[PDB]
Amino acid sequence: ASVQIKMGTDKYAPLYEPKALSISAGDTVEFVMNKVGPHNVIFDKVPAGESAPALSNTKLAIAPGSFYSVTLGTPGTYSFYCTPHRGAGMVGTITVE
Amino acid sequence: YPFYAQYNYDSPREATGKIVCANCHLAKKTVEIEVPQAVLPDTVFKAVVKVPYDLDIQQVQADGSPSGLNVGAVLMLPEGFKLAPPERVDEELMEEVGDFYYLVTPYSETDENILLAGPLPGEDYQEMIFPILSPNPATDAGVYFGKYSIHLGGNRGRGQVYPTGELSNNNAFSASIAGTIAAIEDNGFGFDVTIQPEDGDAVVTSILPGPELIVAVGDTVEAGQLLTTNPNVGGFGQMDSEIVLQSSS
Ligand code: HEC
Ligand SMILES: [Cu+2]
Repeated sequence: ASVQIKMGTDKYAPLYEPKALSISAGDTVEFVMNKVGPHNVIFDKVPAGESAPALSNTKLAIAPGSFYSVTLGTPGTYSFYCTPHRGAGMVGTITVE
Repeated sequence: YPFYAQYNYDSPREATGKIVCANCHLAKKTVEIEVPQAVLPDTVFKAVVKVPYDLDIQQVQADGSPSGLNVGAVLMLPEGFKLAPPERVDEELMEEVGDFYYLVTPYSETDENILLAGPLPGEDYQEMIFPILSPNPATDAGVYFGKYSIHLGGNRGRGQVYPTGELSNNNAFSASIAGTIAAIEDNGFGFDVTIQPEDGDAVVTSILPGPELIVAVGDTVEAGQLLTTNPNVGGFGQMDSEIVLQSSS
């Protein structure tokens, strides 16, 4: 089902929430900015099927509200991270079963 | 980011007076702050902050591509001073000041006198105006009337180091060892500059996309010598000002 990726916790902690995310081939994964911005989508790498090193948008959306959404299909576990909040420990995952 | 300062340092201002942002943001650039000469006790006044840079010049971004710069700052007010509540801001002033609530965040719960802003788009905010509410010494024992100092730390552009301690792409990279450069490979990233040391060994130094390679293959380099230029366009600067907490009448 349609899911969303929140960047930042109510604990002023810059982390991807939910830390883990699962979906099916054909589902969508939204992305909204919680706090401790800015943020952005900087995937780590995905298995054959998709293009992790492509979807990565360096369009640091300063304006808080809701970055954008994107649909997937390629089955497997996708990994990403926050370009800025890289050391802060802001990484997550996305499954497309 | 200001967030990073909060995690790393309880106190943003070192004894020396150096502001913590400096640890990450290596280059120095100007910071300006203007406030009134004096202010009456529980009154609201504006603190104007500016962080200059040439808008024409682009910075290396996380992906390695060029883009605009973002700005941010830490404004350290005297004890008892805080960002003014919306209710407190007088009518003429409200439009003049930054969205009082949204832009400003306290350093910590105890730290309300230390205000953080940003990151914000540099192009958008030529001036950041903080609505500030002075304390009232009659009510508050902790503060007295007198002259006080305000410390500003203002930054533009991406920092050199991460809280990880590892260097960012917006920094100079140096030869890990002396030798000759056999070859260099490139996805923007120089996955590697391969250097042949003095006695047969070959080492590889990886540089991320963004910095520009100074050296060419077949070139000799000393250890620690710069492999790349310094791509850093921005910088962090500090400036102090004084304000007089005045007695009415
Ligand atoms: C632990 C190191 C560290 C500290 C401390 C730190 N920053 Fe940063 N800051 C960085 C790095 C690195 C970046 C770049 C992140 C990225 O885009 O990959 C950054 C980015 C920023 C940006 C966005 C700039 C742009 O053009 O995208 C602003 C604004 C900023 N910091 C302001 C500050 C201020 C003000 C302080 C001090 C109150 C501060 N930072 C403290 C490391 C730090
Ligand atoms: Cu983030």
